[PDB]
Amino acid sequence: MDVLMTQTPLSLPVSLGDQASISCRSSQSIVHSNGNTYLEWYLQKPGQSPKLLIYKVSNRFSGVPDRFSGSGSGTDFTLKISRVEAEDLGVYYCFQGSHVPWTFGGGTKLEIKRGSDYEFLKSWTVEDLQKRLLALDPMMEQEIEEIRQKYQCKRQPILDAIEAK
Amino acid sequence: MEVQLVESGGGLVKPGGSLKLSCAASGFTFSSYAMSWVRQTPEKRLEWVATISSGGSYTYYPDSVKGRFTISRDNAKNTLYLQMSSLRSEDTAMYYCASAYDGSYYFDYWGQGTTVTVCSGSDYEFLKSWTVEDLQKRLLALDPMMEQEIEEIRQKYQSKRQPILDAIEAK
Repeated sequence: MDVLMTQTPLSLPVSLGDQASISCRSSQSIVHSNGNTYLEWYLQKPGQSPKLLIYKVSNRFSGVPDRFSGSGSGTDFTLKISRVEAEDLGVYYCFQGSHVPWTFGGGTKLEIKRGSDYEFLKSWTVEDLQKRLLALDPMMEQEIEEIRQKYQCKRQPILDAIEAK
Repeated sequence: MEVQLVESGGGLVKPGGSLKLSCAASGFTFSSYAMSWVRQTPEKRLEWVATISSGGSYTYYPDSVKGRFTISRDNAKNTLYLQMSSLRSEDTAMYYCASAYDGSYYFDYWGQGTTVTVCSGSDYEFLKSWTVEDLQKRLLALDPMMEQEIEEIRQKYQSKRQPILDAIEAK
């Protein structure tokens, strides 16, 4: 029976500077046969590839800032960010590599609480505003390529029937 | 050099079809590390696909792909491969190649990904009875169909960009 990794919440609206805590619960214990617990945390920015943040429950990957903290035992694991910066906004995934099949959690999206206004941007540094602007292009390019692939599923059956008739 | 993983070989595939992915590795000693494939579905669910030991003797698969997918590596060409066969609709995903640090952590560097799109088998059966003029007509109405939705994505992101640009200007 496969281990399921369950994350809470699915969406975590925060403000810059807030404390954040993400839950990861496994459906079974996840202690590898060699005694280590291969609980990992990954961060993905939309349209980009995931990156390793935390390994073996609590160890920070090289280059990960001090504000990230991973903890837990048994079936309940937590990723904590003491002070959320703009570079931390994204989707966090947990992962167990203790029991085959190795499984990911469903993801928790750390995002800004915006409302229906854009005045929350007024307090951001120009550096952080630039970061937010640049993060929009990978999202756009992925949506366009999803349209490009979707219209390949539409043309190919047509071109096949034309070449066969 | 910094570590680089470059996946290729993705594309369009018919149900029950086959496709082989490659991943060109540079910037590290490829042969010293286990390597894996991980896919991200259109729902943005991450799924581990396959792992292979540093020298290729040991392979690991989840039951969803075992017997259908084969992971392999050529350490002299610094290349990882994923042979996919008997493809299903659930196999549509972006496929990532990632290195490991054996014993410590699973996916420490990831490539850019390559998209594999498994079309629906229902279209092929449906248009088999279609005339050549009716087939060629729908094919033509598809390019402006596409370029319209692509423009609407650009406009959407132009509107997302302006408040950020405006905030920068107001400093």
